[PDB]
Amino acid sequence: GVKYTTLSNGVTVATETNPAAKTSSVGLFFGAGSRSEHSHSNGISALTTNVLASQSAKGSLLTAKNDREFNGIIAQTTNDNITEAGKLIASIASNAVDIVEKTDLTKHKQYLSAQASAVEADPKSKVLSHLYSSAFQGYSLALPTLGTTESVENLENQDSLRHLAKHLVNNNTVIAASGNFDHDKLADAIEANLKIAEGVKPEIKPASFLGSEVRMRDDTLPKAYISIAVHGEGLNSPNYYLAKVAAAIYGDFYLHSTIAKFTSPKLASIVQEYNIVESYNHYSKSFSDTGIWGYYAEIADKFTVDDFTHFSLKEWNRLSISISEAEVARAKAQVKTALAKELANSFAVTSDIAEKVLLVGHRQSLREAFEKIDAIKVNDVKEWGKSKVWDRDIVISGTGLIEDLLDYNRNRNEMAM
Amino acid sequence: PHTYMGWWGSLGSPKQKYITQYTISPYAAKPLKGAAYNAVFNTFRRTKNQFLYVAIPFVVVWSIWTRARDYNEYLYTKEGREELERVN
Repeated sequence: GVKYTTLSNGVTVATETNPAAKTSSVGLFFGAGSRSEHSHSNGISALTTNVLASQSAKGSLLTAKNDREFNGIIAQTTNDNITEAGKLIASIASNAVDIVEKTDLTKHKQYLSAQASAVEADPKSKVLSHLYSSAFQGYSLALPTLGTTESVENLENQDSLRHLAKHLVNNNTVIAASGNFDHDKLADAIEANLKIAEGVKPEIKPASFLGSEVRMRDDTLPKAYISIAVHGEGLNSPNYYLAKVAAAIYGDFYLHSTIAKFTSPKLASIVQEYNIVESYNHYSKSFSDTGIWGYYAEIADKFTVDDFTHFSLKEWNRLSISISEAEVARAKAQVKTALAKELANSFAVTSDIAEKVLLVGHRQSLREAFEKIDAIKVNDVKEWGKSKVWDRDIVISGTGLIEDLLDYNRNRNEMAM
Repeated sequence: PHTYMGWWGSLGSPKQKYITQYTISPYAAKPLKGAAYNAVFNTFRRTKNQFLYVAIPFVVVWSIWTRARDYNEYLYTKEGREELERVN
């Protein structure tokens, strides 16, 4: 029941209503993440959402969804209480400016700054967060999704109120839902309670990929954390699933897992000849129009970072040459399962349906995605590999024990032979 | 092997956690950004800074050499013949 409803105003209510859903959630999203911020006001999108999500809930679970592109509040409740959750967020949104005007941001700013620092403490999130920025340095997409401590500390109610009035508008806002409930009852409940100001959809600020390396050599950490990625296909790109399939070819790995010695990806067998890497993760992060395709890796040995990058990048070369049908068949199946896994929780699908409805304007159910992935031949992957991987610029990030990570030229040269 | 230089994993450098490095893929950068300005302004700056240390010793040595060469030439010309006999 993916059906959509457009209110008297231009707000679209998209609901993935489905029986046998364990719990139901509703969330109002407006397409203004760190993408639509600038360094002086960075993190305002997260701060304003946290304030709204901090409002008292009538037994519902208000949580804030913060992302590079989109941002909104999500309420999760039992299927019988969904209508109350819907009326709740409309009350939160209609009173958004009034709530923010009187709200004291000091406590929320501490929470947001604490979040951002905690992101920096975790090496993976730091590496990924730096990676995304280094690729898009100079554009708004480089801004951290939750902002930075110094940027947040300068935020004031005026900054957010300007932000909400710019972005929290009918054309730039969507309502998402999922669970076992009647779509019409939710839509009627929202219409009778949601009152928001009209406005034009803010133009999405452009961003362009720039191959670069950002090194945060941190010799006190026990392991070396690195990520290397290229300009992968983003949303609304015909290769969006193809990029995911390519990533699943190399898949994941964790040296201390029972599956390590028996996992399919070629790179997994290669790295164990010397226990080169403890864990690595191939991913295809996709934004509204830009995506980053690559891997994240944690190396627990100072002397094997260069060995890993050499072998991992050498394996990337096989995308354009000698890629096996078995791998593509494996990657197609693995992505399909991973795609379906993401959409299990009603909360997860509510976030997903909001993302697509905002950033691409239409959504594909698992039926369509499976029909697309199933049609991916080996050749299509190889053409994609040559287009997006072979001799294409890489962006490199790394924080711990980076001393062995050879400089950019060495790694980049491995991308072609 | 307490070599004061090790391999890449441990080059013997001390802990340097709080420093960050930044570079752009050469596939994205200019090769000749500073070539024109550098070859003139920067080269002249280096030459001017290092000049005195080359000039002063060179002036001293070349002055001594010129004095010696001129004296020898005078000796081997006719007007110096007698002194060539006197010195030898």
